Amino acid sequence: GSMKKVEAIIRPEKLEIVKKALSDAGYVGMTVSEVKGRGVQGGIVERYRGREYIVDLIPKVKIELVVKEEDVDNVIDIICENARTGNPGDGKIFVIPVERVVRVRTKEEGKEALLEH
Amino acid sequence: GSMKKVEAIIRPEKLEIVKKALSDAGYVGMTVSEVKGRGVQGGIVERYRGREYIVDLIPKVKIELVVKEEDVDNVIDIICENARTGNPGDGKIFVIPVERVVRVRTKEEGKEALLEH
Amino acid sequence: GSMKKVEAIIRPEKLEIVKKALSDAGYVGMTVSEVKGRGVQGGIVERYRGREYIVDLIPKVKIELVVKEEDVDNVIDIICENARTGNPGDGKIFVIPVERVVRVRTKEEGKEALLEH
Ligand SMILES: Nc1ncnc2c1ncn2[C@@H]1O[C@H](COP(=O)(O)OP(=O)(O)OP(=O)(O)O)[C@@H](O)[C@H]1O
Ligand SMILES: Nc1ncnc2c1ncn2[C@@H]1O[C@H](COP(=O)(O)OP(=O)(O)OP(=O)(O)O)[C@@H](O)[C@H]1O
Ligand SMILES: Nc1ncnc2c1ncn2[C@@H]1O[C@H](COP(=O)(O)OP(=O)(O)OP(=O)(O)O)[C@@H](O)[C@H]1O
Ligand SMILES: [Cl-]
Ligand SMILES: [Cl-]
Ligand SMILES: [Cl-]
Ligand SMILES: [Cl-]
Ligand SMILES: [Mg+2]
Ligand SMILES: [Mg+2]
Ligand SMILES: [Mg+2]
Repeated sequence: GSMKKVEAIIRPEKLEIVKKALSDAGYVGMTVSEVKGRGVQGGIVERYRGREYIVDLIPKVKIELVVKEEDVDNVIDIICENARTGNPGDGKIFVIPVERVVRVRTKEEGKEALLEH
Repeated sequence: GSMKKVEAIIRPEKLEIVKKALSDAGYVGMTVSEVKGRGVQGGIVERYRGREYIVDLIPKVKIELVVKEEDVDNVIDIICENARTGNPGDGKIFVIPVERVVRVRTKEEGKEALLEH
Repeated sequence: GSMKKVEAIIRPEKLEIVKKALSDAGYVGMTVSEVKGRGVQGGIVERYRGREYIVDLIPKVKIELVVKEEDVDNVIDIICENARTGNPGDGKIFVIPVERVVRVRTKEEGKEALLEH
């Protein structure tokens, strides 16, 4: 059993609901960073606070959740269901392998470093 | 696949040139974060906005681009050519495996999640 | 052999002592970011500046160091020794594979891109 990092870039105003939904499902641990970004070119022009970010990078938030591999699909599904709005700019999710996890306080590793105690 | 995350740490004043050159080559999707860092020991001491940084962490920008593996060399070439100044502190690039990519709005995955409209 | 990213999330007040202990041991290259986070549910409720945090995320610092795989254990040891306090919230470390490293100034790839010249 391996571990994975789910790295989701989502709208800043979706952070609270996504983190509630993840938490309600038992995926509590997460790290969040303020970022700016753009997605693919073309199609409907992205709007943020009232029509149009044609050239500049748009505020987003990055959520990183390290989970057991078997939980990745669950986590992605919860993020997409709760983050989406139907407009361009809703977000993108990347899954990255994590070879080791260590809890700083105790030097526990692996599965136990991810478990409620 | 496969997909890769190109994570480049560059000078803050090189964001605009690098973003434009990447865009002009088709690499539009990107996530940008403000960071501070140090590189290897040695090199002329870095100044930044008038202040010398003999020991302290220096402002940088992190750019993250998830791309098809076959595009990584092109992305690297573009970043190096446009980010460089010839002085120590120009940056460093890390290539990290990505096992899955999902577009939030549509649940599209893989190559389709990187494709332009 | 291979290269790894050590991604450590620690308390903001521990940045100074942890970075100095790393650089004293030769692990000078690092990228630092401001983040917020939470760990696992249960047990003692995390406190920060005089209040409990449960729904709300707590300020942390992320330190990213790309090192040789054979340096990871020592890096993790230094971080844990210096970052720990024994209270909930001390931190978590993730080890992520890095397939390629490139120095922007020179285009050097691999082992040399982590070394003083
Ligand atoms: N290939 C990528 N690499 C890195 N970050 C990306 C990439 N694609 C998107 N992002 C990040 O995700 C954010 C949201 O992207 P966005 O929702 O516009 O994706 P999209 O692929 O254009 O899909 P949509 O058509 O739904 O907009 C961007 O602002 C950026 O921060
Ligand atoms: N091994 C590393 N791990 C994490 N981040 C690093 C590492 N090396 C460099 N960085 C980041 O890249 C930034 C730029 O590094 P820098 O350009 O000084 O690299 P260098 O290896 O010292 O090459 P140069 O000789 O051109 O200075 C740093 O300030 C830091 O943010
Ligand atoms: N599974 C995870 N995924 C992503 N980030 C995490 C995860 N768990 C913890 N973090 C990050 O590490 C920080 C510190 O977590 P914390 O020290 O509370 O871990 P813990 O597992 O609850 O251990 P402790 O019992 O020692 O508190 C969090 O605020 C968050 O930034
Ligand atoms: Cl000291
Ligand atoms: Cl290890
Ligand atoms: Cl990563
Ligand atoms: Cl280095
Ligand atoms: Mg888009
Ligand atoms: Mg340097
Ligand atoms: Mg905790």
